[PDB]
Amino acid sequence: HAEGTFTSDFF
Repeated sequence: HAEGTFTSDFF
């Protein structure tokens, strides 16, 4: 979602 979720998951 909005690329923000992916960032959170990756970290």
